[PDB]
This record gives sequence, C-alpha cells and structure tokens, in this order.
Amino acid sequence: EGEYIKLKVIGQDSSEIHFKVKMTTHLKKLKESYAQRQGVPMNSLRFLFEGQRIADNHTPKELGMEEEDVIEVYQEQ
Amino acid sequence: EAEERVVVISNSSSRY
Repeated sequence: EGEYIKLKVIGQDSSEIHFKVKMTTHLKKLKESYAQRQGVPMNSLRFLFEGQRIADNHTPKELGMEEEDVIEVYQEQ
Repeated sequence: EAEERVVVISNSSSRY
C-alpha cells in the first residue's frame, strides 16, 4: 500500500491548506476540496505546480510531486 | 495566527 504525500496549497493571500494524497490520486479531488473550503467555484481557480497547470486527471506521479511540494492557486484567466 | 490545516483526500443497498 502506497503512502500519502502532503502537499501545501498556497492561496493568493498566502494562506495555506495542506492535502494528503496518494501518488495515483487524481488531483481534481484536491481542487474541489480546496475550492469548497474557499467558498468559490472550482472553475474560478487555476492550480499550478512549478507554474504549470494541474489537470483534473493529473496525478502526483505524473507531475513528479513529492512530500511537501507546493501548489499555487490563482484566479482563472 | 492560522492553525495548521491538513485534509486527507481518499449498489444493492440503495432504495432510490
């Protein structure tokens, strides 16, 4: 059984919510949870890893993510 | 000071 990695999601206001995900988890789930907790529609936000857009069906494995990596959230363009 | 927030991201019985 694989382990959770813990990712830090940084908001435009520098707030942080951390999420534990497995390496094969689709990141849509993280995006939806984050948007829910911010009180905004998921499609109003864009989520970036090292500046690149995170797709709904990206996984941490596909993105090469590791423990304590950062996701930045910006308003959708 | 914000506190730490960690969120974990993890039918025949139906009746409707």
